[PDB]
Parts: sequence; C-alpha cells; structure tokens
Amino acid sequence: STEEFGKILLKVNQDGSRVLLRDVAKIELGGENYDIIAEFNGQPASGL
Amino acid sequence: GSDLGKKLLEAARAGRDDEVRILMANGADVNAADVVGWTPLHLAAYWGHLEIVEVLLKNGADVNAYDTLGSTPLHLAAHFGHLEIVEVLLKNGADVNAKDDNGITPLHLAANRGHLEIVEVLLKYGADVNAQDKFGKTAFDISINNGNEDLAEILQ
Amino acid sequence: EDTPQFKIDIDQEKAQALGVSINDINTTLGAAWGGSYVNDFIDRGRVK
Repeated sequence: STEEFGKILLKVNQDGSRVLLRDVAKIELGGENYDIIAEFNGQPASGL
Repeated sequence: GSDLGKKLLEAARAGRDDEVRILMANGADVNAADVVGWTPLHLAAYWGHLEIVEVLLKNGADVNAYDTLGSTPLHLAAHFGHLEIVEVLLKNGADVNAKDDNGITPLHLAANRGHLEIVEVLLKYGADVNAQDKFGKTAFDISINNGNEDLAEILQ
Repeated sequence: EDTPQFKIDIDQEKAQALGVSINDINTTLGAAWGGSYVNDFIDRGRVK
C-alpha cells in the first residue's frame, strides 16, 4: 500500500525527528507509463 | 498433552462449533497448548471464532494464557480486528495492559492496524495509553508514523 | 494447511540510530539461519 511506502524511513535527524518518504514525495497507485490513453465512443476505455 | 487436546486445538482453529461442543462434554483439555504455546482460546481469538471463544471461557479456559513469546489471546483478537471477541475476553478478565516479550500491548497492535472501535474498547477497560514497547514507542507514536489522523485524535 | 511461523520485524529507526545497515542485518539472518550459496570450488577436478 501507499501508506507502507509513505512511512519508509530515509534518515533520522540529529535531534531524533524522522524524515519519511511521504515528506519528500507524493505516493499514489498510478500507471507504469502515462503515454497510452483510449476512448470508446467518447467515454473512458482500455482494451487489448 | 492428550488425544482430545489435539482435536480441540484443530476444532477451535477450524471454527467447528458442534465438534467443540462435543469435546467440552467429553472433557477435552481447554489448557492444551501446541509447540509455540497456543491454547484453543489463542486460535479461536486469532481466526475470529466468537461462539468457540465464549464456550471455551465457560469451560474454564485461561483468558490470560500466553505463548512462548509472551503474547495472549487479547493480543491476537485486538491485532486482527475481532471487536466482539476483544469485548468478551475483557468481560472475562483479560489483562488489558498485557505485555509480550517485546513490551507490545493489545493497544499497540490495534493502533498499528487502525482498529479504531477496538482501541476505544481497550481504553474503556483502562488500557495504559502511555505504555511503551522495547523501542520506547506508544500507541500514539504508531498513529503519527502510520499517518492515521483519526486514531491520533482519540489517543490525544 | 497454514502452520505457525516466526515473524520477526527489524526496527528501521533503531538500526539507523545504532549505525547498523539493513543489508548486513538481512545477510547475517539469511546466511546463518537459511544458508547462503557463496561461490564454486574444485574438488578433485570437479566444480562444486
């Protein structure tokens, strides 16, 4: 899940404050690529 | 152990209410434990078998029985989001502040999986909100790390 | 059927705080308890 990836500990600062991956990046479930986008009669579609 | 002790461990895990019923009548050892130290109540609590949990407690099952790593049935029920079983165990005198070998409590495990209803029930039965594990982490420290803003508010 | 298995969680914060790398931890656990195939040697003219 995005939650588990979000709480990946990158480093602990000198004072003990934690830098998680969600502090340096937005984490979502998205496509391998964003190149190919299909429509069937104008409406959203995928296919093979 | 005994022959019937094994069948009760299997029946309790499987969720076979009728078989547990007959085994309780025949006098199957409720304190029967496998190699890792899991009683029938441990298994029933883990897999979320409510009726068997209640039947076992009626037949004098140790509500505060712990495995070889010091974890109790309330730890299991609270961790895997079994609200009804957590309430039943706590009504039958389950230690709400039970610590395993890691210093982890039922509140820590409930907070980790974001079981809000269960966390409230544990706090209702006097769960030590300031209780720390071996790494000095509370149920609140888990909520902010997990990013559960609903849970973090309850624990104040 | 499902069997009881020994789940162990490495505390990432404690490892980083003590200056202990996760590769060294997972190698130590894996190599010791699981066994590790390092490389090949030649026993009486046969690679093993």
